[PDB]
Amino acid sequence: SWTWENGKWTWK
Repeated sequence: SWTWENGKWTWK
Protein backbone atom coordinates (compact mmCIF):
# COMPACT_ATOMS: atom_id res chain seq x y z
CA SER A 1 0.00 0.00 0.00
CA TRP A 2 0.90 3.69 0.02
CA THR A 3 1.97 5.53 3.17
CA TRP A 4 2.36 9.30 3.37
CA GLU A 5 5.24 10.55 5.53
CA ASN A 6 6.71 14.03 6.06
CA GLY A 7 5.36 15.12 2.68
CA LYS A 8 6.29 11.97 0.76
CA TRP A 9 4.29 8.94 -0.41
CA THR A 10 6.02 5.61 0.24
CA TRP A 11 5.10 2.00 -0.55
CA LYS A 12 4.90 0.16 2.77
